[PDB]
Amino acid sequence: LSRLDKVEAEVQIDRLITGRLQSLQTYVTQQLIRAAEIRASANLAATKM
Amino acid sequence: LSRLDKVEAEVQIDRLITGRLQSLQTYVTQQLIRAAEIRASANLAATKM
Amino acid sequence: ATRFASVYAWNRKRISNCVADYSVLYNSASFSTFKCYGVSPTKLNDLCF
Amino acid sequence: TNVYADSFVIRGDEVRQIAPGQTGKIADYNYKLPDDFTGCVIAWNSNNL
Repeated sequence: LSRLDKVEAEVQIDRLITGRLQSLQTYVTQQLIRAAEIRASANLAATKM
Repeated sequence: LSRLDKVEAEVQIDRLITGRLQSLQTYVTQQLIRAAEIRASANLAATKM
Repeated sequence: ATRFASVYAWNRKRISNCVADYSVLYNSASFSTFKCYGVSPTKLNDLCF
Repeated sequence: TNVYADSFVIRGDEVRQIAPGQTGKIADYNYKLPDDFTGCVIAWNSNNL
């Protein structure tokens, strides 16, 4: 922001949006899968209890 | 399509292609995880039956 | 300067330890082209190199 | 729904300075076209006029 202006600062910020949104989406996908794994483990633990 | 002709129009259309592919892929990933959860639930239900 | 260097022997000078003002240079009359990369012409008055 | 026609005269060197989102004295001090501009810029040399 402190170097460019809107017309092209937006061009760069859009690249950063793409990158960071992709990273956060990957993290959330991994967390969903891991949470499903933990759900299976907790169901097993409850059955064992 | 009704405003931009070909070369300057594809530059914008591909943006929608990327966005909507990302959205549809997110939807399909969520559905895969949810269907795995329902698979586990159905297996439990069949065992209970 | 009275004489600009030849491209065959282009001249180079270094600027350090001073306070600048690029607004007066950007808007001055004689300048046919004043174009920047990686920084905006209006923004130069708020960075410190 | 409506069209706006803006008419003026300018130096030939300065016809490079009228494009939307562009920078320069004729833009920031006389007549600025926004980033959301949708239209057409038209110009022609006018010696005899």
